[PDB]
Amino acid sequence: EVQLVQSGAEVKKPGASVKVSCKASGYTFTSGHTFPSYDINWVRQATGQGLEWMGWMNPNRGNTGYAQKFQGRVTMTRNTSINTAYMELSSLRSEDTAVYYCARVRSGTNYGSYYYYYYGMDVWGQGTTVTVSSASTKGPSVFPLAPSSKSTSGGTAALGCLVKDYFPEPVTVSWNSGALTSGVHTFPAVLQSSGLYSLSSVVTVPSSSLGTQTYICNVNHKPSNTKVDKRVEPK
Amino acid sequence: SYELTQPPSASGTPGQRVTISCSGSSSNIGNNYVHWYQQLPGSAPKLLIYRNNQRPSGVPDRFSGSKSGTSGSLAISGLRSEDEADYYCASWDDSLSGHWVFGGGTKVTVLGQPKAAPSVTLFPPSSEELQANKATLVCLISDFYPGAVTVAWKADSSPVKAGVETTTPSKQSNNKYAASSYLSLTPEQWKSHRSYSCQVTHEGSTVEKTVAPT
Amino acid sequence: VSYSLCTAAFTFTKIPAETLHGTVTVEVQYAGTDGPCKVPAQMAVDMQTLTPVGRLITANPVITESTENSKMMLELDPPFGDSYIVIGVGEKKITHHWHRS
Repeated sequence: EVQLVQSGAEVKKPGASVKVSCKASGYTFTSGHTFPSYDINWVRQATGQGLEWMGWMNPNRGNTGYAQKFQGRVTMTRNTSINTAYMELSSLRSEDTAVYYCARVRSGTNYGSYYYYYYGMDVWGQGTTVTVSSASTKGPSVFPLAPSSKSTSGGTAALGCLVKDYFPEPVTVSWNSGALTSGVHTFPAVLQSSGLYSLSSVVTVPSSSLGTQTYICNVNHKPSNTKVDKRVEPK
Repeated sequence: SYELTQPPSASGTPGQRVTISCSGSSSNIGNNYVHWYQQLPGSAPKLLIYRNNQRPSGVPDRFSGSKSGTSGSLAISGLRSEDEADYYCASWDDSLSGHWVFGGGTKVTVLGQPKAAPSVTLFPPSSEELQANKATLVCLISDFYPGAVTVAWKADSSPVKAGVETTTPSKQSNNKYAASSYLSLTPEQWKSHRSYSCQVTHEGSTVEKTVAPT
Repeated sequence: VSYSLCTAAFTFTKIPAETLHGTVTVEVQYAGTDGPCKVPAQMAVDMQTLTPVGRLITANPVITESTENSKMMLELDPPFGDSYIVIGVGEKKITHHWHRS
């Protein structure tokens, strides 16, 4: 029931700034002297790395506390009339490339100027990926990975699409406009030293259908507003 | 860097009890609490244990927690394959202005399934990509268990380390693992060799696939 | 049993109150969970040295709970004239100026 919904993926150049939003639902965003009080904290995580705390924000009065690492380039605000908190990170460096999470925790207790938390981060947003790179947005080139006798086992054949040289993430791949889901695997992307991504989607199909059924991979790269349809054939 | 200490990895067989330690200091765990988060693959973290030993609604009682002094412990009783995840401990540190501290995370591996050699599929550069003056070898690796493989590339018989990108293995719906590897070449390099091979090594056995320009 | 000093922040939950004997009672809330632990308490006139003046009436002032936000009360015997009630240690210590007589 309680849910934190974050804004969409962001891509920025070094030196830029990003503002991420976090809309709360299922509970009353502010106390009003009656409802349980909850703060919004923000935690980020680079791919394959741990959790890193950024700061806390009490949406009742809007007071904040930022981690020492980000003090001076982070601002946490909220618009209480629309149940939304915001995190703005400036002077973006490539080390800021990460997934940014907002998370709810029961508001702390004030000991003078000192804030004390006694509860866990009990609800997390789905995250928003922030990509910081000197690269510029670019749609992929889609190449067919054609099945031959070398890509065939028994009665099954592997065919796919190579989705090359796009930026930034993500791309989605479907086959035959979603009609084909069994045997479909879309692999994680690699990041090449060029700063461009690539990935592959492959399907295992019965070798008999290679002459009777058509196979189209549908590649969508929304960051560049590009959609590619590619028919993969045997030779 | 992470201001709580937990082991980078733990493992167990289904049914076993796995415990994960989380060590802090007197300004966090000592005078606050230990909370634990579970992060499933490709997921956001979720609150698993809070305030040392409390379970949020919907967390089964096979998960338990404890705290003693400046350290805490997560216990996963009756380990299940879906318990394969990253587990993070956390605490509120009151030194100076106060900040959340986290463990570096513990990857729990659940070894519950029979060994499976990888299926290896190697695609040569397509004619389209060659016409674009590029060349990529694509090595798809699926259906292996456990989820550790190393990939070696060969031009004829010589190793190739340049232009190689390989993805970390991840679990599929069939509970086996998959990974991919890429060899970037110029069209001239591709044509200048009789063959290229993707060699996948898994639990001391190597599966090889080979492609040729012709 | 032997207590170590409480490590987290304190805060006054009521105005310190003079007793019939000219002593003062203070009530503090404690932020930590490392209880049971010993409440750092003294009077001072010099806030940079914190050299003790007066004395403690309460022998072994302790937070007894091992959870946060518990309240305890203690009694101090202030010197005549001006001084400070000082609870806690370090930058988190709380103070209250006291005048006796």
